Amino acid sequence: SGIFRDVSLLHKPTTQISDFHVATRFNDDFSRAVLEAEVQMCGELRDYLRVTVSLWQGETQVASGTAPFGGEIIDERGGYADRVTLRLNVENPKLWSAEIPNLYRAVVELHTADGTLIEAEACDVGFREVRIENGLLLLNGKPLLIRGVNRHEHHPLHGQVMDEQTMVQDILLMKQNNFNAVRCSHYPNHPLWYTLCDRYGLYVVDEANIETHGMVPMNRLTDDPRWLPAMSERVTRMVQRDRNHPSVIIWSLGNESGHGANHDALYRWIKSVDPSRPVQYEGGGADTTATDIICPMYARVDEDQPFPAVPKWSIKKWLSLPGETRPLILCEYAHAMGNSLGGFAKYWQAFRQYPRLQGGFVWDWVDQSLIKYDENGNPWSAYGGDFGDTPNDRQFCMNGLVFADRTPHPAL
Amino acid sequence: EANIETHGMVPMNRLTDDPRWLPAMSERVTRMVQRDRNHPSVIIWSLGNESGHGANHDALYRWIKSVDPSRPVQYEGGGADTTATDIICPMYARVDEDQPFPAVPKWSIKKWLSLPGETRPLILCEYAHAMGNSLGGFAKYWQAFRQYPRLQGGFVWDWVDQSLIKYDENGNPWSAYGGDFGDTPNDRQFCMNGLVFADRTPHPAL
Ligand code: NA
Ligand code: NA
Ligand code: NA
Ligand code: NA
Repeated sequence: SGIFRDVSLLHKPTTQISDFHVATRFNDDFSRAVLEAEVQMCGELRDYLRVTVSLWQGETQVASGTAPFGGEIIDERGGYADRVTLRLNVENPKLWSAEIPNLYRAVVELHTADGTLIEAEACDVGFREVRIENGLLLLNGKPLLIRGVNRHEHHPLHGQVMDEQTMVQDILLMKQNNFNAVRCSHYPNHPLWYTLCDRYGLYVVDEANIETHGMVPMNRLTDDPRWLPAMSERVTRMVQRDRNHPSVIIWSLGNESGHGANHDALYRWIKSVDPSRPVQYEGGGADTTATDIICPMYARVDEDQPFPAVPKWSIKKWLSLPGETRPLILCEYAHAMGNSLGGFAKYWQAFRQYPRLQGGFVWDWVDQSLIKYDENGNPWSAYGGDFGDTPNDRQFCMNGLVFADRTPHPAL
Repeated sequence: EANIETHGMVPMNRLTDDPRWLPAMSERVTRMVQRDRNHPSVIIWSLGNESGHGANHDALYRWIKSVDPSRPVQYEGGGADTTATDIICPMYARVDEDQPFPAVPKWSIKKWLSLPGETRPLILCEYAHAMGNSLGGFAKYWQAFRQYPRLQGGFVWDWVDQSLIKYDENGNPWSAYGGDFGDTPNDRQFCMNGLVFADRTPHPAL
């Protein structure tokens, strides 16, 4: 517990930019793109107010647009007077991907008709299209093979305080070991993480901070309408914060909370607000109506695990169950506890053989061990129960491919 | 099965893609359906064997579906998963190993079930070629059949050896195969693929 992330003061003018969304559309062969910029303002509307959106590729301006406020007619009552939608045409855009993370810079200016700048905001823009077609997850028209890993925010000395240097070290190691994707383990991450993933080229699964593993029967809260407001806040605020990051390709509704009607509601909400990213969720059997991707946890390659209500089929069998057409991406597989990762080659043979097996995220990146000191002051790595902590789960906090100080294990 | 097989054509569908041969093929299909449609034991119609894939096959598939909608229609021709079959019916597709031939690949049956857009059941029209001392790996097929709901089994090739009886100078009979009658270019012992001998004595593989 504590104030474990940054604290800051922000000063804005009374007439201000309150929100802006960016969206990219493409033609069939990705030769033509249209940058969609919707800007919302707060304060008093004046006729002299204008909004300018300019797209910069490194140092040269490639597109720009200016408009007064006032959107298109929405319904019988009219349109949004405090919103403006800018459309920019880009010829032969450079596409963003983990292999080649081409980025543009978008600058949004709120200014007067005479040319006086009031306030500016900016974001990095990546041109990429994620969609599921005919049972395959496609990025820029090509089917992805996910070489992913689950990553907690953990530092052996500072606990759950994250800093830029540790994040950069993690990204470098992951890329050097042929990972191209990361799953934010069961909560939204530090804001700089998505910027770094944009710049260095990693695909990101962004997860809402919802996990009710300890309930019996695990959906007691997520099937209760009285808890719908809190869950909705946790989902909608994450989507509002992170929707402009090109590295975020998939939304996740949480982790290990069963399956409740609240999950279906929030899945539909995300699909309505942000249709440019697929939504996944593992809870309640990994193939429910609240997921676009079959995302089992620790499903085996060839052996079935028939649990009563939530069976873990083998992934090959899972693909061909009657009526099933979705792609399969394991959200957790190859538990890396200690001396582990036996049978990894079988998973990757399966991934390469089957088109609809599009990979998975290993559990997990880094051990969650903490540093203690002996009577001589020599540090040593501690796990559950070493602090006298109330009922604990001993060494199950260390499942990483690297040590807490980022030294590789042999399984890496 | 209708009495249509053009295995020896190059390409295999040279006749079945030709409208001039449509009347003959149509006779062979429609007369069989007219003769046998009342038998309860007949559960599936088949359009023939090893004739490629031609438009004539699509036409006759639709004709059968119109006249007798109470039985599914299958056909292995070119690919085993074309538009002229209700059932994926490959020939000698293996359990776990793919066989990537250029135009008509033989995927492993498990992989075949999950190819994008594929929803049909899979029943092998021929598998476990029982030539001589054979049927190794049969248990793998049956493990697969029991594990996967959409793998609904198959037909072994085949029941009885096609050997003929000849007699020596002493008059003692002996079993003969392909080239033993002086016949024009032959395929030797490939006529004997049965689980039982020609006189219906079981082989060990049975
Ligand atoms: Na694959
Ligand atoms: Na653990
Ligand atoms: Na079966
Ligand atoms: Na034969």
